[PDB]
Amino acid sequence: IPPRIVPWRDFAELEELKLWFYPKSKGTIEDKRQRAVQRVQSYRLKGSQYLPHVVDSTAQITCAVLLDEKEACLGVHQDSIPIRLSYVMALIRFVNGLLDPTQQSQFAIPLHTLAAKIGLPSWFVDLRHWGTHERDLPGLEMLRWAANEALSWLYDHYWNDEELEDYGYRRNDKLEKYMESLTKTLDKWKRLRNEFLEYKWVWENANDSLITSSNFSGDNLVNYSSSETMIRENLRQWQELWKLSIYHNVVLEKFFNNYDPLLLKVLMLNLNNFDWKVIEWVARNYRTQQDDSNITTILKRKFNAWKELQKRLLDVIINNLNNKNFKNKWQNWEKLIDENASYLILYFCQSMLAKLETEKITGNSWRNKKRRKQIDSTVEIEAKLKENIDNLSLRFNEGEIKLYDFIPAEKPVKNWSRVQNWKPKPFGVL
Amino acid sequence: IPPRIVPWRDFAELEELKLWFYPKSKGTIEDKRQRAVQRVQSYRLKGSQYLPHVVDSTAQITCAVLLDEKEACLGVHQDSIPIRLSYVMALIRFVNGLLDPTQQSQFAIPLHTLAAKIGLPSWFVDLRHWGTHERDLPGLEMLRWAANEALSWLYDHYWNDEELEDYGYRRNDKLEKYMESLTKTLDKWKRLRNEFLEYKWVWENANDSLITSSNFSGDNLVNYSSSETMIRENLRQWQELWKLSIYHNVVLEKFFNNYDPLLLKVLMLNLNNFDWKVIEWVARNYRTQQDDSNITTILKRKFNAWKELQKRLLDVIINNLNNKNFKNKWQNWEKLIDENASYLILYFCQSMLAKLETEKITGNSWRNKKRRKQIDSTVEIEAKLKENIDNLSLRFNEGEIKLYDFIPAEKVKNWSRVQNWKPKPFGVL
Amino acid sequence: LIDNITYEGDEDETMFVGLKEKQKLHLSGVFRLQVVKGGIVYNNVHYNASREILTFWHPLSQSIPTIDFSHFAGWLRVFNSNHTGLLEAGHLYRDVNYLWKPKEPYFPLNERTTYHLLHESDRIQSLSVPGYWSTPLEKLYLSHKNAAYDTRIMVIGGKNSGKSTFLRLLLEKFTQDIRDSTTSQEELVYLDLDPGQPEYSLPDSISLNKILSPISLGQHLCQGSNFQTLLQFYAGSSSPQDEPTSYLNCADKLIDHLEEQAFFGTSLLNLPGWIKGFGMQILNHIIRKYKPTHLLFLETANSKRHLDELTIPQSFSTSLRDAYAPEVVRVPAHSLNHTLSSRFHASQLRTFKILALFHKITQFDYDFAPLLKSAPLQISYGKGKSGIKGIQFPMEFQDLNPQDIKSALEGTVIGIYTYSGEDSLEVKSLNTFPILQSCTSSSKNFITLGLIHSIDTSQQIMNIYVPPCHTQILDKQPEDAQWIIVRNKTETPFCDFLPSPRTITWDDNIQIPFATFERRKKLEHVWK
Amino acid sequence: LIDNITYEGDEDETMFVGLKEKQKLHLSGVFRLQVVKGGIVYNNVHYNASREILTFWHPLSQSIPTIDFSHFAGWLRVFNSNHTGLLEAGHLYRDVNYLWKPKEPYFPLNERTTYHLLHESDRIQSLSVPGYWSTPLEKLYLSHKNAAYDTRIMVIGGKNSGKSTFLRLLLEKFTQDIRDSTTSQEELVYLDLDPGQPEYSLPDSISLNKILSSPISLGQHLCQGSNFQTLLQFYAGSSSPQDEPTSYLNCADKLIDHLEEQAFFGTSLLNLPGWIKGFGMQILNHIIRKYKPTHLLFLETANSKRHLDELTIPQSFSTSLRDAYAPEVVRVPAHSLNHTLSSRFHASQLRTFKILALFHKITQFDYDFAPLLKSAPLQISYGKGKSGIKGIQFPMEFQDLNPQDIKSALEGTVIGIYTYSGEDSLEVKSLNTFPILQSCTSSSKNFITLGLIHSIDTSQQIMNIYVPPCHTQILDKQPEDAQWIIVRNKTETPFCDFLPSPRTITWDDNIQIPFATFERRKKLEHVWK
Repeated sequence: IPPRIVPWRDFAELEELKLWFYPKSKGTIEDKRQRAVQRVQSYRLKGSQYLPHVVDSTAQITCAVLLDEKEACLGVHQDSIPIRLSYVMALIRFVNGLLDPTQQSQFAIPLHTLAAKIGLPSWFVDLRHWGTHERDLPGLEMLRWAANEALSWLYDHYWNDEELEDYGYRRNDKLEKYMESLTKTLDKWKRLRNEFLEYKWVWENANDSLITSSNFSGDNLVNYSSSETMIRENLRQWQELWKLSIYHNVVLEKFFNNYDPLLLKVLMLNLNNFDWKVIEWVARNYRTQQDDSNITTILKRKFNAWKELQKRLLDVIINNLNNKNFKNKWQNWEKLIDENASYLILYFCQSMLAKLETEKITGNSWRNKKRRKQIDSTVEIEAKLKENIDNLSLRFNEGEIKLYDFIPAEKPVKNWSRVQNWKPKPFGVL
Repeated sequence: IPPRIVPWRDFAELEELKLWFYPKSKGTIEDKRQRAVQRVQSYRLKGSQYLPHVVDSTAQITCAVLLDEKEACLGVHQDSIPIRLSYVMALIRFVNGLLDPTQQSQFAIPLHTLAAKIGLPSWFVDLRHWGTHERDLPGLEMLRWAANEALSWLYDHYWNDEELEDYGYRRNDKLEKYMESLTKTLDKWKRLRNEFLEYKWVWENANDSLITSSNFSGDNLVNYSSSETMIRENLRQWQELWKLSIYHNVVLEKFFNNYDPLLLKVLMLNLNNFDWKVIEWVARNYRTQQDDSNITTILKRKFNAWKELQKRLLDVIINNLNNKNFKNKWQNWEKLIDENASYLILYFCQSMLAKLETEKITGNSWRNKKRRKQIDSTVEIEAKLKENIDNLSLRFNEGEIKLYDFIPAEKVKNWSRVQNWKPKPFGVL
Repeated sequence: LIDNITYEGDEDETMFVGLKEKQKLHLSGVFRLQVVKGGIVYNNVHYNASREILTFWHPLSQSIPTIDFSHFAGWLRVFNSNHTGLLEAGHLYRDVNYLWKPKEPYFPLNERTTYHLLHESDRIQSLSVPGYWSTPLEKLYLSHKNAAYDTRIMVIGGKNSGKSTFLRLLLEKFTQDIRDSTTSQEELVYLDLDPGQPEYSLPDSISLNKILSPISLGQHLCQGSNFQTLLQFYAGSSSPQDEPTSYLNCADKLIDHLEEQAFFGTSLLNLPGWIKGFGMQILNHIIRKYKPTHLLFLETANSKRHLDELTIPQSFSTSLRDAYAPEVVRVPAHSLNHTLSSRFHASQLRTFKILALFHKITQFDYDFAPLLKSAPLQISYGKGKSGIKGIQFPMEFQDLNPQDIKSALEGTVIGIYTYSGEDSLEVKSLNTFPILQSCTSSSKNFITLGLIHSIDTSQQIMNIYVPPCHTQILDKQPEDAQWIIVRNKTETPFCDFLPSPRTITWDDNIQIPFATFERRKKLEHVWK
Repeated sequence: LIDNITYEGDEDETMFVGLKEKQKLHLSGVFRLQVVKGGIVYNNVHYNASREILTFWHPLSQSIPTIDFSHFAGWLRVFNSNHTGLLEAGHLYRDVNYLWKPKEPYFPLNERTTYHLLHESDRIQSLSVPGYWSTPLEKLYLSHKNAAYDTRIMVIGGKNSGKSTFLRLLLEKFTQDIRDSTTSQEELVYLDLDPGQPEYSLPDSISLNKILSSPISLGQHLCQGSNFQTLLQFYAGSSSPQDEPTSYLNCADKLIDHLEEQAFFGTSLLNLPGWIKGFGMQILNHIIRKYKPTHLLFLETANSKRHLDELTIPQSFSTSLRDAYAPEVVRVPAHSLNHTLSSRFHASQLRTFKILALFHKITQFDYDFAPLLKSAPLQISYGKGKSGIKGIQFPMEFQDLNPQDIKSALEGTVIGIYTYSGEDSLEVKSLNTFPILQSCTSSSKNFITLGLIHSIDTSQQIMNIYVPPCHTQILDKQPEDAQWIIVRNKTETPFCDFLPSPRTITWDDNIQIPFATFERRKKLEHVWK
């Protein structure tokens, strides 16, 4: 049973619809089908496809029976020919509608036989070309009788009858065959932790290094590292595991369950777009703790105090971020900053702003003459940050850091703005 | 080319209709489209056996088009599910009619091939399902395009194109053989006139001879005609010729050309419903001379003058008619009496009043007792003739006889019977 | 078989037949028999003759049931039909020229005879009552005398059922038996509730009619004159379907009448067949209503499939308070066995009965002169009104232009009606026409069909033909009583409507309206 | 008949193959080549080996043509396209999983490789280039340089005729010339007015868009190529023009006029919706006289072509322009691909992927396929003023919608953001806090991007919704003043985004889902189809 789309929000809504369509007891002032068809007219709007045939026809018909019910001056042109015309159309549809779908086939039961199977009286199927083929349209009474009869049938078989007859495994398998290769690669990482440190050079500068000596070296130059390649392959399995932006939030859920301070340095350097996914997840995890007392996040399990978090994780990322890498992706960050607002972000931005200045004092390189074009970017970034920093410092004081420790652990609107803090909802209620 | 019934009265009814369907004027007084469908919604009262399809769906479509174009918080705009339905319905009925008549064109054709001959737009065949076999009815706009094109297409194809493509000897044949026999019989009678004049007892007492000696008489008698048999055989052909009431007027015309008062007497005695069939035809031919002054009637030609008419025929008939018989058929005479009125019927009722006032004179026979249920019907009858004499004598006078004589000779009361009728074919009042 | 002697005259060309042993005689068309001796066994039935005549009817479309020789003891006859002109009508209509007689029989035929011998060579069907059909019906005249109550019998089938044959079989037998029983007040009533193949009823009309001597059989195409019509209703179409909702209502009014007279004895009706279709819907309220003590199904392998739900569903046990009874049987046949029309369309036939009435002077006499020649009695519609009170229309045509109305009425069959129980006239006035208002008019009397030749507006008079037979019933009524005319869709005859040379020559000068003689413009073909 | 040179090539799965060999090369997916030496024979076309990278788009649905070698003279080759995302869709979309790679290949699949190698054993069919087509398509080439006038080329086909590939073959052929002609500045503008299986335009939309000479991108990219820039566009809102004929012809008519106003001179290309049998001859017959086509084309052959004949000839005119004074007539074999067209890929299944690729498309070559419901939508407010949103446009039917239930319809419905060029007046009829454009009309409006509504807040009057990420900041770019219109038309929001696969997203078990039901459907509620 994979879910189906249906235009009504709820079953209760459907319950609401049925009662409108057939007023109980009396129809004198509560006919409530002028409104009933007004709604179904919307469901058609959300999609034609989604609406059931029976629902669609129960509105189409009740439309036409309502059309004839006009009895007042000023006298209308109507010749009672459109209305004679309308009643039939619903029926050719409404009756054609049951047989054809699901689906009319090269091998199919003859029409009379099919009508019997559903529960359709075979006096309908006579109907199907009954209007179209015959020279002249039937009289009003014959149609009137049929609608007030058919409608009861719709109520009789679908509205008032419950007969029910008419993903989990294969899509969980690919996810399974991901997590294992993940947990196989992390369990390959720990055994290498020592090796990565000895070889600081291999991970750190992979983007950095333009040229390789072996290619440069001449053939047969003179008579004359499987822990380097073993690192790069483990890293390759990290990039390859990272191409899939779908399970990103589960690579992390496993990473933070096995946090290594050293690892973060490795990941940020050699995994494109890894720097802004972590902090984004650190915020979603952080806020979530704030919103609900109950769900002690992986972050609160890893970290039981704000300070512990700041030195161990929050501070560490800032130190290792490439100034250029952060710049060259600022748009991602502003959204990151824009999307989610919380004190943590303020400390981040301020810390991010601070280091931007200390890379200016350090600025008096030989390469300074070159700098002028790129100066017009760093300032802008500094410029945006001040707007974002000053913003938050009006919403978030240091009074919130106390609302992270105090939780007991478990042992305007502007046009087209990103919505700052979001909890996923299925197209309902934000 | 056998005639076709058509619900409009004339081409000046169907020339006029064409203007209404396609006025070329958008609004108000000039447009006459509400009315135009309100008369093809009339022909439908007579219709629709007579009515062609090509004028039905051009009144079916245009009715739904006036439906969606309602601009005062009404019709199509406030809710538009029906309007979409109407557009499609009258369209399927449109294509199907030309499209599916089939019988007009040979069976088993694929529709497009069927489509090709008449000049149908090809897409129209594609048109037929439109809303029947597709989940959502087509766009309220897409319906609009077809309807306006369709009226245009029908008008170009049917209303103004001139193509006309898309015996009854037997009625002549049946009559001629019959005429040969009326003429064959009449001549035979002339030959038999002496035998008829002589054997008078045979055709006079037709009523009396319930019992015949020949039926009673014994067979192969030890002890032991042409004239009687011939008359009896000839008086059968008359009977057989008189059974076909359609040619009743044909015979009467033929008899008059050959008129003889013996044949008159003869026929008035042995053909049922003959005595009133003549006076009607006479009241007919006498009437049409008065009104129409240029046409010489067979009767006028036969009789130039009144008294000649009066003595020769009117006078002769009155004596002959059987009074006992006359009563039985009287509602006949009544309607005929009412049915046709003229000074000729004035003198008739006065005469046939007098003949029933000489029968009471000689009527004084022995048998008073057995007739006490036979006088009232004679009372009511005479009362009926007196009323009709007075109602006629206030309209008709001796002057008319001069009116008949001076002609040149060429050598609303509820349920009623209209007095004078000239065959009019469901028109002209 | 060598032919028995025939003696001409005195009148009627009566012909006497001797057949060796017991043999099947063949007759087509009218004739009246008075068999002195022996027992006649048509359809395995007994008819003793003791100076008592019996008129026969022998139409072509049906199979003609031959006449058997039964004992005892045998070995005027072949009497000509009483009616003067009914045969004569063939000229006005000439798809009916062979209803009574075949085109080339093995006989020099004659104008004088109203009957015709059909000796094998001709090939017309003679098929005798199938014994399969016999035990189902044999079981019914045994229920007649021992029922101890009037028995309601219902027969139902689709067209081609041969249903007409079944009820005819029952009627002649129930008819013979009633005569024998003394003293029987049980005059069976035939309740014709099918417009489509009307029997004993005006065409496209519903008639409840009593079936009283003298003896007539079997099929007369409604000219039989063996019935008296107590009351009748105008359906206005050749299908219940055009107005099913009204028709059951019209019928519903009719059946209740039987309790209005509170009648008791045998009764029979044929429902509109409706074997497959709305008929399943149609039947289940009158099975509910008629309290049918005997249903009858003939579909068999017809197929008999369509009528599955109804027999049990509408049974509601026994509707009648006293009868409290049920019955469920099937007999399967198609008859006549040869093709059902026998080259005779019901719609081609349906037109004959219309034409045949409009020329009926009296039951025994027919004149086939086109009605145009005859004077048509005149009715003046009243605003006030005198005579016509209002003109009544089917529901659909309730919005009509005033001008076109005169055109619509003329040359179209209409059914005459009387107000009966007093009511407000309740009619809107259009163009000097008192159109009926709101339709309705629930209580009314149907007297006769009417055809309109002309309408004169200024006069307010209305030139209308009626079949002179009922004249003077229209005349024999209070003048004051209000009259309503209902223009339902009953088809006017073409042969009559605009006549022919030979038929009539008219006048050269005159123009005939509603007729065009130009060959049709292409695409002008009617959808049929 | 032996594989060669599957070099590991570090990151990016870079690979090598040899020009010299006499067997045609095959491949499936998104790769990009620079030849070292030796010419290439793709679709009977020549590109030299001198160090210019050419991307190659090989979606599965279209037939895949081999790569041909030729002189002179040989014997980074084949390396991955720079897309993080595009290949990964399947996890989001089950149907499109095998689009770039066949399900069982008889080659060793590699997760890190964009491009797969296919050799006979695999099912996929290479039509390559029909010989019959070439004489017409070839001879069109002889008329580009020669004409000395802007050449307007139209192609009309029933869907499945093969028009989309005839155009790219023209498109590929023409582009090669533009790079090599000095100075040829006449970049062709594709004029894609077919929303049925649109190529080069936004879902259920219409576009006139320029085509860039370099760097090369071929052949079919499912509209994901970086090689075209949208100049102007319009949104029909329907699978076919027929649903809204009135606008499309008008919608198109405004398209061509733009061409005049910018006063282009040079090549132009168009494919109409084929509309072979139907209303199409009249509908086409309107813009044939407008587009002033130099070379109208036909492909049906034994199409059968019967329906698509008479209307055009009446439609055909002596000239569409003073200088032109001409018309051309041709008919062609219409069948490609030879194998059955769906190839497991009905158009109706592919179209919903294009809607998906946009919303999840982060950048020109980077796609993130996480279910949208994780991404946070941007928010603008429909309002009494309103300032962000003033009225929402509904097609003519649906006019009578009652106010209360207006909100429910909007949520979860794909919509097309429109910008109003300066307007005489706002034309708002409002029910229950939504301003609705009562009389429609509103011809002024402009098309920036589609959006899909996440939810709407009656009280705040704010309207949370998603927009494809690439489009920001273009929404950001438009001045604050400019009016915003939300147009509702029948486009299909993909199911896959609407309720994410349970594994894909974790929701609190309790939370109600507004628009779905998991009860088995009682007989018999089914979508008629």
